[PDB]
Amino acid sequence: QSVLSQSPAILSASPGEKVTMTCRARSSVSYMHWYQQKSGSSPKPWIHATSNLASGVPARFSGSGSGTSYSLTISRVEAEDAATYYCQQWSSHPPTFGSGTKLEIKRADAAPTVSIFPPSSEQLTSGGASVVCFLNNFYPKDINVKWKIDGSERQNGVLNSWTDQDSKDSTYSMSSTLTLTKDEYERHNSYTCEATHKTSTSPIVKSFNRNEC
Amino acid sequence: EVQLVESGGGLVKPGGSLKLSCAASGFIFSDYYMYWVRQTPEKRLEWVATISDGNSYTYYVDSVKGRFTISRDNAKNNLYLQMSSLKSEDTAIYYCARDGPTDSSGYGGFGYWGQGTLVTVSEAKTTPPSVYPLAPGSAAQTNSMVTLGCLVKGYFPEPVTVTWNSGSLSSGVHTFPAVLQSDLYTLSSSVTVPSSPRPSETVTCNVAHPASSTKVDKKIVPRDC
Amino acid sequence: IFISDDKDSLKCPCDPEMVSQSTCRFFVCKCVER
Repeated sequence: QSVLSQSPAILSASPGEKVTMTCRARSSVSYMHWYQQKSGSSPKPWIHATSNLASGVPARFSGSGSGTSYSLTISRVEAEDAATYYCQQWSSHPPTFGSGTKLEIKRADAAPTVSIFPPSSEQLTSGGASVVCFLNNFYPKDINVKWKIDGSERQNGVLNSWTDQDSKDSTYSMSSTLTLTKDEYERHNSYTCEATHKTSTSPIVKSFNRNEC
Repeated sequence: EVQLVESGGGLVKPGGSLKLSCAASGFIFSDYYMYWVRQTPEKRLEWVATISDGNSYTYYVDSVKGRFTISRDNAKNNLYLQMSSLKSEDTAIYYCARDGPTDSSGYGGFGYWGQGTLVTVSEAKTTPPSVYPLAPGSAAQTNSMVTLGCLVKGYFPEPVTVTWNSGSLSSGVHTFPAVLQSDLYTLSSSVTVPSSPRPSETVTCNVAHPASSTKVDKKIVPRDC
Repeated sequence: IFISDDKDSLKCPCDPEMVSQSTCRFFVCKCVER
């Protein structure tokens, strides 16, 4: 029925700028709804009936449109605005949601605090052997990270996780895990993380050796 | 203040069934419609169904009709989604929700949402987590402040709850999103603290996996040899 | 019928808008089923 598409998908702004995000419809509709959402929690109503501010919501926000053209706009974006935003109509049944635009916030480059940890005595205990690197509060989101055993030989069998732009730093942050057998963890001395981020011109590196305290 | 407390989500084999239930308080339950709305794991938002008030006319989304039944017990301020014949694309976060407050309502908008309840539909056997604590090897000593973690590894299905010193520590915690592997999830979580608090004070990561009820506290102890 | 005084008589897919002033109620449906 009244399928909504939202533009763009990912909009990027530095704190200070106005940004506008738009929501088209297959046909007429007399009212649009906007909800703001951030990870871990469920959509919060942001804008009610095309253009009322759901109580709580900063007067830097605004909405309008009509017919098949609607949008939401921020006068001057902040950092606590990094979030996904969604449009929603119920002029015509059923009701539909747009696939939602995601604001990300620009900031000066910041460089990863990287820290590594060896598998744990327990883990070892049980036959698993897992190594982990934390890479924390960087920008921009473009990092990548290489796993090096003994003599820098690369490996796969690895798992990566990122957070969302922190709402206060405007940073990003990321966890990497290597998972091999206990044997194979024992049978090789030295362990290394290689993280290659805009800020250093050569791979940031943490590492340790397997006969250690 | 309004509140809408969803529950009884969880895991279920393809074809099975489940009865989600949402607890409403803070208002006159029977002066409002209720709605179930869900969010697929690709973050797509679908309205699923609407039960009226007074007379109780129920309306469904197509892809779902005569498998789910919405309902209300007005006598217990309570909303239900009976789900039969489950397909895997029904896997999602289910939100019960209702129109807004007076001046900001009556428009087809969803003015208060429950907190979500996770529905998983799959063949895979529900396994509990393994919590290991990540503590430093050699040096990586006084940067003035240090970084520890729990590695929450092994489990199915989502969700879990990692928490540090039982919520006393939130300042400078990063919790990474689960990553699915072969039918099983891992999760990691770091905390930063001033090297005076450690090991001199004590740091514990409290993870809960309600689907097996695990509730474990890993104390992060300095490393022995 | 798209407005009424008995809310229920409205058989609206979403919650009808209440339009009350001083003494004066009326309810109006804003959601249309084609």
